[PDB]
Amino acid sequence: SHSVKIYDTCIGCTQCVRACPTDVLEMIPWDGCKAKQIASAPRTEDCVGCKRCESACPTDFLSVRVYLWHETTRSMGLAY
Amino acid sequence: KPPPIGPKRGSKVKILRRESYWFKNVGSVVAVDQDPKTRYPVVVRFAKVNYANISTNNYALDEVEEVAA
Amino acid sequence: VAADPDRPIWFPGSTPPEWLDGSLPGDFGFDPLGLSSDPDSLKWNVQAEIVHCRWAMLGAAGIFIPEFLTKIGILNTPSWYTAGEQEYFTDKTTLFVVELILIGWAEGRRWADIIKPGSVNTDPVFPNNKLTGTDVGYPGGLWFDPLGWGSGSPAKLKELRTKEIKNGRLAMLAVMGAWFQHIYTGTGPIDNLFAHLADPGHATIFAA
Amino acid sequence: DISGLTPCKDSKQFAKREKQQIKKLESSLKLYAPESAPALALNAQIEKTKRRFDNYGKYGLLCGSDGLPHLIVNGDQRHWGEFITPGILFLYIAGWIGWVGRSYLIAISGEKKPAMKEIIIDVPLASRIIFRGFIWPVAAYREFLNGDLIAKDV
Amino acid sequence: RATWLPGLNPPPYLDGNLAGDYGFDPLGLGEDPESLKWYVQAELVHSRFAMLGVAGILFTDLLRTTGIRNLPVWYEAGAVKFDFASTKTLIVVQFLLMGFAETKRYMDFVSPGSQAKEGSFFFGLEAALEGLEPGYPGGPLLNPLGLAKDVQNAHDWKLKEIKNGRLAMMAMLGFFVQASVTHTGPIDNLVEHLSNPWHKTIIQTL
Amino acid sequence: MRDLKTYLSVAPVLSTLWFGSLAGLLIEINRLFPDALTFPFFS
Ligand code: CLA
Ligand code: CLA
Ligand SMILES: CC(/C=C/C=C(C)/C=C/[C@@]12O[C@]1(C)C[C@@H](O)CC2(C)C)=C\C=C\C=C(C)\C=C\C=C(C)\C=C\[C@@]12O[C@]1(C)C[C@@H](O)CC2(C)C
Ligand SMILES: CC1=C(/C=C/C(C)=C/C=C/C(C)=C\C=C\C=C(C)\C=C\C=C(C)\C=C\C2=C(C)CCCC2(C)C)C(C)(C)CCC1
Ligand code: SF4
Ligand code: SF4
Repeated sequence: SHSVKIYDTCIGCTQCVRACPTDVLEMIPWDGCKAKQIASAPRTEDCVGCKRCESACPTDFLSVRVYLWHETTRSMGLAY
Repeated sequence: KPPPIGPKRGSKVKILRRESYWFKNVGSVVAVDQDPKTRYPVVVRFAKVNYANISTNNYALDEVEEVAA
Repeated sequence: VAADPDRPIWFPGSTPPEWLDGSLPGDFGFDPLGLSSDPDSLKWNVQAEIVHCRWAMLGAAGIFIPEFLTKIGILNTPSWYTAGEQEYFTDKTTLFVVELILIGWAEGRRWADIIKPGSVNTDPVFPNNKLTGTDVGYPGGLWFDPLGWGSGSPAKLKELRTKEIKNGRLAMLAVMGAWFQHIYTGTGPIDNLFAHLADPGHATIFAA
Repeated sequence: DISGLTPCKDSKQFAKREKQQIKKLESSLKLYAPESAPALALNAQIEKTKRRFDNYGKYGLLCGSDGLPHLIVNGDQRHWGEFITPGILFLYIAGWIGWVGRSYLIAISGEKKPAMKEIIIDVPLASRIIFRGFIWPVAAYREFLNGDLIAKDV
Repeated sequence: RATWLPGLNPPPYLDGNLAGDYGFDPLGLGEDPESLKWYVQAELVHSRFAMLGVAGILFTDLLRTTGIRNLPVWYEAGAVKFDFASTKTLIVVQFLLMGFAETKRYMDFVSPGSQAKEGSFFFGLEAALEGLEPGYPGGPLLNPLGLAKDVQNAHDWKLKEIKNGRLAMMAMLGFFVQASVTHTGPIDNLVEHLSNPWHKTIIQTL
Repeated sequence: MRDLKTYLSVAPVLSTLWFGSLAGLLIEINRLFPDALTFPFFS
């Protein structure tokens, strides 16, 4: 559904996923920062698009980035 | 090199990054990650915050340029 | 400017404020609102009190002495309230401008003396002249202090300066009393005094 | 007499506006005694109206067919009191406002937290600057020549 | 020194070595140094023109009021139709000549060596325009007497100049306003003040 | 007090002081000089 992307300007603060209410994100090891971790987005099918991840990305503009795309029943957040 | 690679701690620096909030704005280098594998070591501290209420950001060496002052 | 921690205060039993150490000439600790909590605000309000006191003393004299030596020590003075309506050898707006130009000179020298403590002591025309005043608000010069009484021990000077502002405070009160009297009452101040001394009961502010 | 407009000192409908407003204020004047506060205030407003109309007559205002003063902005020397002299009077004050504000923001720019000086206005600083905009048409011109008016990008 | 009001330090961007300083710049106009230089030359020229103005008004009105010559009032003096020449010609001639004067002064201010070096022909006089100083040109054309040959060590002369000129400028503003609300000459207003000073001032104009 | 003057210098208190003074100025001008459409001095 939605296309979440994490760019290399990350600082590995783990606020994107700790804010993400649908388990879309997960921190993985990395070698590009002092924290040695970066966020990944495997479960984009569960992505609703609420952008709580990028409302908590403390960078110049953003590192995590949500692109609104094909909306399915779970990206639209429907219990019916 | 083990000696510093980037600007000095406190050197007021300009941002050449086009996507940053402080583009063509001065800054204040507070640290430079001397590890020769990180991509954006230059930790800058600006005076005015961005839209996310943040005054600091990491920048590269080529995405930065010190002023004549 | 020596402190007196156990001086008599305006309101005995009260604790006077910290910014009134007793140093000033006549500080009985009366500052409830805190209008002199700051040091510079206190230094300004001191000179404000001093000059309001001195102007009010000259005012009280020029009101009551022309009103005392008119009702009994017979002379001819129009009034103190309606003296601004009377006419003289100059237009009313003209001599106002003249006394403004002449008083603003001295008041600008005072402004300089307050901002810079010693700046205006040399006579700009005759620099050999001088005012030997170290204390702000008390210029020890010939034109102000020719008789040499504004010098000496700081304790005698302090008791003399509190004598000054003590006379001046009730001079202020007396002048605004004459104001409110000539407004509420029709006649002049000394006539009000005689009407009070005739019948202290049925002569007061109350008329109903 | 330009733009087909007759002057107000020799206009008929302007005097008619005068007479109509005066009769309107007099109709509201025959309901009180001629010495009380309402009648005195109405007579004062009447004299205000009459002097207003006569002043608009004597200044050479141009009153159209509707009988109201039509201001000329083109730049006619007779009608610089309409726009150009008060326009300069405006721009002098407006640039005063802008220049004292700009010099204030530049004054606090070298502060640790300048924004608190925009909330808590440093009245001594501004008051020392508040008269510095009296000379704005020359100080700003020099700041433009010296290069201090417009900032540089870096 | 004595800087124009005691109790205030002079601004640090002007002090001492300048023609009659006294430290009066409360509105920060001489804060920038080149601005101060331009304003110094402006002041000198303004004060000299104003001094010539006060002389040409006071002298003419001494001749007029006393009755030595039937010269016109300073207020109504521009519309005198001269027989040999017209004002329409005089404005153009003034434009030409004072342009050759003031543009030369300017090009010296921006480049002091100019007007004397090369191809600066003024009837072969390319030496009297040496300048020697900003605001104080010198030379046989401009100071024939040469009271102040030196100009840096002539602080007394330049101080006298600038003080008399500040006072002449203030007197010219006096002539401007005093004779726009009273519509007489300065000498008339003076003898009106020297008859009854306490009854003829600015504020005695109702 | 220093803090009372710090509060009096705050933007709304100083704004209402400034605009009350200004409004009194313009008000008294439009009472002393009412009904004004043209600047007649040197007109
Ligand atoms: C002209 C007014 C004036 C001013 C500026 C001062 C200033 C000062 N006095 Mg003085 N004083 C005055 C009049 C004044 N006094 C009078 C008239 C009295 C007798 C009633 C006193 C009695 C007095 C005592 C006993 C003491 C002082 C002290 C002081 C100092 C500290 C208090 C302060 O910050 O005052 C600042 C005062 C003002 C800014 C004036 C207040 C203005 C508000 C608007 C007043 C409004 C209410 C008022 C009651 C209405 C007046 C009506 C009137 C007709 C009765 C300061 C130097 C103390 C000190 O250190 O002594 C040296 C001290 O111990 N004063
Ligand atoms: C932007 C559009 C606009 C415009 C252009 C106007 C224009 C005007 N209105 Mg209207 N008005 C408007 C919007 C507008 N109004 C709105 C929105 C309302 C509803 C709130 C009103 C309600 C209204 C009423 C109810 C009245 C007006 C009036 C006026 C007149 C005011 C003249 C006056 O008293 O100024 C005189 C000048 C001043 C008050 C400014 C003085 C500035 C000080 C003195 C500083 C300047 C001196 C300084 C020291 C510099 C000098 C030079 C030197 C020292 C350098 C003028 C024609 C009045 C009028 O007479 O109508 C014709 C009137 O009765 N208006
Ligand atoms: C009353 C007065 C001041 C009163 C102040 C008080 C009570 C202050 C109280 C407080 O601040 C303190 C102390 C401490 C704070 O913590 C608390 C409060 C409570 C806030 C001043 C009068 C001040 C009065 C003055 C300065 C009077 C001057 C008079 C003159 C010059 C008269 C001249 C003439 O009378 C002649 C000579 C002849 C006539 O014909 C013409 C004229 C012109 C009328
Ligand atoms: C005459 C007239 C007219 C017209 C006019 C015109 C057309 C004009 C134009 C003009 C123009 C075309 C202009 C332009 C400009 C530009 C620019 C570019 C500018 C800039 C400026 C600046 C920058 C400034 C600033 C400042 C100041 C000085 C003030 C305050 C402060 C500040 C800082 C803001 C008419 C007829 C209608 C009417 C009458 C009048
Ligand atoms: S991209 Fe943002 S949320 Fe994700 S690890 Fe980096 S700083 Fe944390
Ligand atoms: S948009 Fe919402 S659901 Fe999608 S990754 Fe961001 S926080 Fe998670």
